[PDB]
Amino acid sequence: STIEEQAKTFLDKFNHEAEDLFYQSSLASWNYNTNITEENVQNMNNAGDKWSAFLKEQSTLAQMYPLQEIQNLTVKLQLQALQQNGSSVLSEDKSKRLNTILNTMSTIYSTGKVCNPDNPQECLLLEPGLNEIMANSLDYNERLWAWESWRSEVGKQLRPLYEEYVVLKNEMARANHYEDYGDYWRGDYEVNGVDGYDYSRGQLIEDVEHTFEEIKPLYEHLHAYVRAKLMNAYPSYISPIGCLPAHLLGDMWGRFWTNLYSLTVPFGQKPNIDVTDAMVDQAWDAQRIFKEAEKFFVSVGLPNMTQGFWENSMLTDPGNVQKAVCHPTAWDLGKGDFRILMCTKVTMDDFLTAHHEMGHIQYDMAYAAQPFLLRNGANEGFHEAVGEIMSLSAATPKHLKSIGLLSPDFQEDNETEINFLLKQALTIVGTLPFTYMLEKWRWMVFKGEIPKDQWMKKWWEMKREIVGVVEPVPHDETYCDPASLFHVSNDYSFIRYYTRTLYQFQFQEALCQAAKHEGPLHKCDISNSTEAGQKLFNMLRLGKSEPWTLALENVVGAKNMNVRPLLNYFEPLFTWLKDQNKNSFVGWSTDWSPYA
Amino acid sequence: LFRKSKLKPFERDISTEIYQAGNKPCNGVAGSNCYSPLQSYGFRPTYGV
Ligand SMILES: *[C@@H]1O[C@H](CO)[C@@H](O[C@@H]2O[C@H](CO)[C@@H](O[C@@H]3O[C@H](CO[C@H]4O[C@H](CO)[C@@H](O)[C@H](O)[C@@H]4O)[C@@H](O)[C@H](O[C@H]4O[C@H](CO)[C@@H](O)[C@H](O)[C@@H]4O)[C@@H]3O)[C@H](O)[C@H]2NC(C)=O)[C@H](O)[C@H]1NC(C)=O
Ligand SMILES: *[C@@H]1O[C@H](CO)[C@@H](O[C@@H]2O[C@H](CO)[C@@H](O[C@@H]3O[C@H](CO)[C@@H](O)[C@H](O)[C@@H]3O)[C@H](O)[C@H]2NC(C)=O)[C@H](O)[C@H]1NC(C)=O
Ligand SMILES: *[C@@H]1O[C@H](CO)[C@@H](O[C@@H]2O[C@H](CO)[C@@H](O)[C@H](O)[C@H]2NC(C)=O)[C@H](O)[C@H]1NC(C)=O
Ligand SMILES: *[C@@H]1O[C@H](CO)[C@@H](O)[C@H](O)[C@H]1NC(C)=O
Ligand SMILES: *[C@@H]1O[C@H](CO)[C@@H](O)[C@H](O)[C@H]1NC(C)=O
Ligand SMILES: *[C@@H]1O[C@H](CO)[C@@H](O)[C@H](O)[C@H]1NC(C)=O
Repeated sequence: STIEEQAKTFLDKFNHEAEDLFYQSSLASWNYNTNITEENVQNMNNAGDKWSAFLKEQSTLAQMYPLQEIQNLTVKLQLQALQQNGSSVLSEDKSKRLNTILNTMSTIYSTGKVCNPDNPQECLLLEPGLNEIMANSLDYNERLWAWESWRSEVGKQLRPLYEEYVVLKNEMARANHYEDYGDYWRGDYEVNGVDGYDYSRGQLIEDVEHTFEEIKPLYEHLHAYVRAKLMNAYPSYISPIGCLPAHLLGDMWGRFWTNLYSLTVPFGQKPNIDVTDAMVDQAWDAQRIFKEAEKFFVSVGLPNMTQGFWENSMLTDPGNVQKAVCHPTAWDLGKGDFRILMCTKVTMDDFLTAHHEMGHIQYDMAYAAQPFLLRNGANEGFHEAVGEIMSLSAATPKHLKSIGLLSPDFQEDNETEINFLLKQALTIVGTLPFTYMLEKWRWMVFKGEIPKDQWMKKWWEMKREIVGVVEPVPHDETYCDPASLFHVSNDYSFIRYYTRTLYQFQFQEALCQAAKHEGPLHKCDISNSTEAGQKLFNMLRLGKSEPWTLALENVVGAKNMNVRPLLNYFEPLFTWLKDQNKNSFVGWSTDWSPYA
Repeated sequence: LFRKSKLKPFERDISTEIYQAGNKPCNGVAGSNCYSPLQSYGFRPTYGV
């Protein structure tokens, strides 16, 4: 008959076979993550091999249907995904070499270890000891030496691999019709074929930089305040006008500033909002916390969980011989099977994490009716944003009072809100300049504007420029500092975190406004209102069928990301920071260098 | 899964032939635009309702 009819039949055969093969592979991954044994490793490999091999022939056979004969705008999307998700253009030797490089990068990152100076006696790993030292230790020498030692022993070995790695990825990208790997990553947000909603790959660079221009005043005031508090801790080392040393940010790479809350507390005399003791007094266990989390979801109108989740999901550490990865995850095995894997303790963080992980589960069931190739979020940022807005309303004092963990006698004043706002700012606002810079630097090197001999000169130049952080020890081209990061060494796109942060605050304002909320935005509860849940559920059930530009307009009435909701949320903190920066100069100086 | 036409009420069909979808003849073999019409279910105790 016609191309559309012939293509429609092919998808029907692929749709049924994919679900069965995907289910077996996912179950193998779940089996090993809970029962760490060598045979389950093999089961993961055997299941993974068949799933990977199956996606190869299907993509190859899908190339016989030209895309210009389809005008349904839905079969085209399904066919497009297959032709790019498993198709290989590199040669056999290059394919093997590229996989070997990636496998080497992942293994060396896990096996990379540094240890005490001038002593080969005892050595440790990054997660157990290095993270704790960077998070808590206040010794200048210990922090500075550990920062330098790990980078030297990890970046230098990974430097030659990265140079070979960028070569093959550009060759694969140039073999395709994309300009380069940088354009390859930016193609996720592209929307084509719809009038009034089209998006271009090159437009993303303009919008990302444009949004960062409006957030500059907020970040510098926080930087000025943080620098002032650091003076009371380390007087001699830090200059009032220079950049902060890179080894005094509370962690290994300075991604988050949450570790500095104790040092930079605005008002330490005021009590902190803590319910860990209250939960212990009321004798809360793993099941009660999750039942409470589930109840919050029902009150907005969303359906609550099935019997399969409760029977299958493990919510406590098995211990003994049974060892499992304790990192929280939201598992979607498909075919009506949903499970959550996380080790849970009686803390507020696990109480908040329970809401965070349940949000991803609810999103999964909304688009369960969509075809197999459309069971995903609109872009890489929407799925993360949904799981974060629910934690925003789960930490409000009003929600805690309603549950009963927080005493009704608790009062709110100047300092309870300001302290809470500064805690959130150190985590969200701090990472944004770091997030925007790292994705930017990877773009030029993939573009080829920055030569290899000037990777580090350009790297640290922007660190003193945008982030306003100066390295404590100079580094030549031998090191590979970006490769020391997990995402860079493992080839993961990093722009998804910049877009996610903007998206979550747009969603919260839309839901709070719909729920007829009044007052400050940071005190908002959406538990009782059923109108907010209905509006949110409309976007979730869409899946990948509609363009993300249209989906956003159905929620916030806009076709593009905006930063104004984020500033309004932090507006009360902005005015106070201006008051505290009356006598402190705003802005860092790029000329200063800690090492003379 | 595939059939040339619909079914009249209270009818059965056990014919198992390659459902031709392309213009060229299937010639009794599977492959490009030549799919088997019968597809099997999959039942496991962990499947959702
Ligand atoms: C085309 O082919 C590619 C593979 O080449 C497939 O792409 C994958 O898609 C999945 C689904 O999103 C991606 O999975 C995501 O990986 C993230 C990376 O996290 C790593 O690090 C953490 C520790 O921090 C590990 O635990 C984890 O296992 C990874 O090693 C995860 O962070 C993501 O989880 C997020 O969502 C869950 C909720 O589900 C949250 O709970 C988490 O906190 C987190 O926010 C997610 O699991 C995968 O990375 C993609 N691969 C690549 C290479 O990018 C496509 O699916 C395929 N196209 C198809 C099939 O159509
Ligand atoms: C692009 O192709 C898809 C897939 O063929 C089309 O979706 C199809 O839409 C029609 C009606 O819009 C659906 O028909 C309905 O079927 C149900 C039973 O499933 C029946 O109860 C309804 O009364 C109605 O007849 C059809 O099922 C659906 N196909 C699939 C696979 O879900 C889509 O319409 C096409 N796009 C355009 C613009 O035509
Ligand atoms: C949503 O409604 C429920 C029930 O109508 C509220 O639950 C009550 O909350 C008050 C606090 O204002 C408690 O004193 C009651 O004991 C609660 N009863 C029950 C049965 O839960 C809930 O507080 C409302 N949501 C919000 C955010 O106030
Ligand atoms: C884990 O794997 C072992 C070895 O295959 C098996 O005997 C055991 O039943 C599995 N499950 C648990 C919970 O130990
Ligand atoms: C939520 O789950 C409970 C079981 O714990 C059930 O009684 C209730 O009907 C469910 N709510 C909806 C809307 O189905
Ligand atoms: C504290 O709140 C009072 C409200 O009575 C206000 O007058 C005062 O300016 C506030 N101070 C600060 C530092 O926010």
